[PDB]
Amino acid sequence: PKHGKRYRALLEKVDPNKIYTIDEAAHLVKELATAKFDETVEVHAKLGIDPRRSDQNVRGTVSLPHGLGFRNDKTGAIHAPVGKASFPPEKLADNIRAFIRALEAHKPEGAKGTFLRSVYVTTTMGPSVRINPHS
Amino acid sequence: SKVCEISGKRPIVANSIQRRGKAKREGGVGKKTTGISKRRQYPNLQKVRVRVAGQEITFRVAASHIPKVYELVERAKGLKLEGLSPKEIKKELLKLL
Amino acid sequence: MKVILLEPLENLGDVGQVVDVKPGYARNYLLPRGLAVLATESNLKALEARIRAQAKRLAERKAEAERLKEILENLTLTIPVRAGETKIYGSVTAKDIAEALSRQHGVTIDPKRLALEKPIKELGEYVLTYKPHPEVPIQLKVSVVA
RNA sequence: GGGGCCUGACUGCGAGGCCUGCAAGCCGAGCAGGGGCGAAAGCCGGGCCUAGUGAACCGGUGGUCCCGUGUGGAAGGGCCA
RNA sequence: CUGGUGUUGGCUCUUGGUCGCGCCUGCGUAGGAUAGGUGGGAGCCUGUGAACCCCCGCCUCCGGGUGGGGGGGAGGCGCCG
RNA sequence: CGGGGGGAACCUGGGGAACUGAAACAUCUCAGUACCCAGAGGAGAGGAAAGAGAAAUCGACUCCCUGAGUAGCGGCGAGCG
RNA sequence: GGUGGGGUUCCCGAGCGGCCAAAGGGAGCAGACUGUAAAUCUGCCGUCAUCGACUUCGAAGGUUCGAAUCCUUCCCCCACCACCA
Ligand SMILES: [Mg+2]
Ligand SMILES: [Mg+2]
Ligand SMILES: [Mg+2]
Ligand SMILES: [Mg+2]
Ligand SMILES: [Mg+2]
Ligand SMILES: [Mg+2]
Ligand SMILES: [Mg+2]
Ligand SMILES: [Mg+2]
Ligand SMILES: [Mg+2]
Ligand SMILES: [Mg+2]
Ligand SMILES: [Mg+2]
Ligand SMILES: [Mg+2]
Ligand SMILES: [Mg+2]
Ligand SMILES: [Mg+2]
Ligand SMILES: [Mg+2]
Ligand SMILES: [Mg+2]
Ligand SMILES: [Mg+2]
Ligand SMILES: [Mg+2]
Ligand SMILES: [Mg+2]
Ligand SMILES: [Mg+2]
Ligand SMILES: [Mg+2]
Ligand SMILES: [Mg+2]
Ligand SMILES: [Mg+2]
Ligand SMILES: [Mg+2]
Ligand SMILES: [Mg+2]
Ligand SMILES: [Mg+2]
Ligand SMILES: [Mg+2]
Ligand SMILES: [Mg+2]
Ligand SMILES: [Mg+2]
Ligand SMILES: [Mg+2]
Ligand SMILES: [Mg+2]
Ligand SMILES: [Mg+2]
Ligand SMILES: [Mg+2]
Repeated sequence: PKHGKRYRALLEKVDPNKIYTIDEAAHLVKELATAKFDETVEVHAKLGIDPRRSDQNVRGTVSLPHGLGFRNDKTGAIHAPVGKASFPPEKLADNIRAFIRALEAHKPEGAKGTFLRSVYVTTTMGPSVRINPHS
Repeated sequence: SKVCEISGKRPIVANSIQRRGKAKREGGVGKKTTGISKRRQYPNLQKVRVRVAGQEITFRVAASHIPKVYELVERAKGLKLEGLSPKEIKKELLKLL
Repeated sequence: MKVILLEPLENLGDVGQVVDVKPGYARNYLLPRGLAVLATESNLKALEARIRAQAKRLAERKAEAERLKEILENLTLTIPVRAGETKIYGSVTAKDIAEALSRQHGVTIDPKRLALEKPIKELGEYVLTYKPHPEVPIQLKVSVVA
């Protein structure tokens, strides 16, 4: 297999067809860490911009509410750390809603079409969880 | 008679308008007519052969109403006779009123 | 275009089903060949009628089937034969067992529904199984001095 | 003809006249606002002057806010350029 | 004359579009490198069968990339350089 | 049992011009006029709101007056209304 | 007025992100071959110039480690469509 049975176990936990709430997500992401040390949790989004242009970029700095304990690439996706997998389910939910509303701020005018096209909450070694960034 | 034996649709008279120029809606000065003339529109009339009693009965119909011809065979009870007719199906068996 | 099927069609559907087909196929093939009929509410009602009169008279079968079955698992049929010992001179056939009901206990069975498969010779405790469709074992003992 | 500053090739108007069939064309002091050059008086609303031009209709575009088909909008007009 | 569509149906083979999901896709000798981008990341992956020879696919800058069954039966990558 | 054909004009329905006007002419006008056809009948048609249209409003249809040459319509022309 | 194309060494012309002096054709210069003209063939060929170094791809900026390539705009040509009171 491309993944160990350690991961294969995690691939039965998610129906990627379902669009989860962050609240559904932040809780179900705790079953998503089989790694023997503490995983890091990531929030990914593909963006409504054409990055090839100078004026369509998204970058800033962020201090996450619950502390550590972002910029777009050239393909228009974006990634930053929201925290650690050790954080409590409610301490993740506020850090997810922290990054989501953080990006919306930075929307360039020339952004054509929806700013968050897809948002997947994942973990460092985890599968993809298709979620609703608006919940 | 280019006419529907079910609906009664018959040819109608329609003008044919030759328009030129750019719509005002599209920021042109607006359209002009370079001609209007009469023409007919026909009903899209088609044959339907249907077997009722022992007999083969043919309707001239608007394609629109072709189903009705088949609902019309669906009430079939009292004719063992002929020809002819029936077409005793027809108007009386249509709405009866 | 929805049509009621009058025979099984090798995909499409099989009898009595409502399958939806191209009106061309319907009007110029199926209908005129009797292989189908229109899904009219009048004819969608006729089907639904005749759907009920099947699964009714099929609970008429099971009516007096598991009815009778429940009377014949609670009965033992004793037939006397001239046995000598453990070999009957005569034999008990299905048609016999039949008369052994119509006489003793006053009940009638097929007999052709018995599943004896060649006549009983000799004796003992017997259990055969009866019919139509899910059904009953009968218990009859062949005994001596007739 | 040369040079230094500047951009009045302003906005709001306009006494009164030239011309004149109409429509148009033309000249214009002077007020207000805000400016430019000059120490100042003052000049400046294009160019020594007389040609370099085209009614109205229909549309484009930028405004502004005026109308907005029961009511809020909108659609679409108007007004100004 | 002609495109669409009605009348107008059965069975097929063949494709193009797009959306989705699964999966591979990529090289300056230069970092030992035969590295698509950016996150997170020193750690996982594994005797639920590894390095590796052996047939086998397809790709190939022909080096390798690289799956398919197994013989195979504990190792192999990474920070560290 | 009924139809058929006729009737001055009037009526409805199916069809439907052109001169002319625009001081040319094509949209537009003449005009749904003339005329042809079918039919009704002493009339014919229409008629009892899937209506008006700004009022918590009117209340079938026809006809007259008025609203009104208004609202509009319009090579925004002639002109229609 | 719109959409689609383009712009490159003297003319043409492809044109690539892992650098391409940037393929090639022709012209031109120098070479061999010579009845004439040519054909064929060799080097020169953005430039300084010594390897190699330095500009350069319509223009200005920008992306990036990297621009003849991607991007915003400007500009001009080609093309096609539409419109005109
Ligand atoms: Mg037409
Ligand atoms: Mg037919
Ligand atoms: Mg229709
Ligand atoms: Mg239809
Ligand atoms: Mg169809
Ligand atoms: Mg005056
Ligand atoms: Mg003043
Ligand atoms: Mg001064
Ligand atoms: Mg003055
Ligand atoms: Mg005019
Ligand atoms: Mg208002
Ligand atoms: Mg309204
Ligand atoms: Mg309104
Ligand atoms: Mg408006
Ligand atoms: Mg990579
Ligand atoms: Mg009569
Ligand atoms: Mg008469
Ligand atoms: Mg008429
Ligand atoms: Mg008629
Ligand atoms: Mg008439
Ligand atoms: Mg005329
Ligand atoms: Mg004329
Ligand atoms: Mg005239
Ligand atoms: Mg005249
Ligand atoms: Mg004339
Ligand atoms: Mg008229
Ligand atoms: Mg008559
Ligand atoms: Mg009357
Ligand atoms: Mg009447
Ligand atoms: Mg009536
Ligand atoms: Mg009129
Ligand atoms: Mg010579
Ligand atoms: Mg010689």
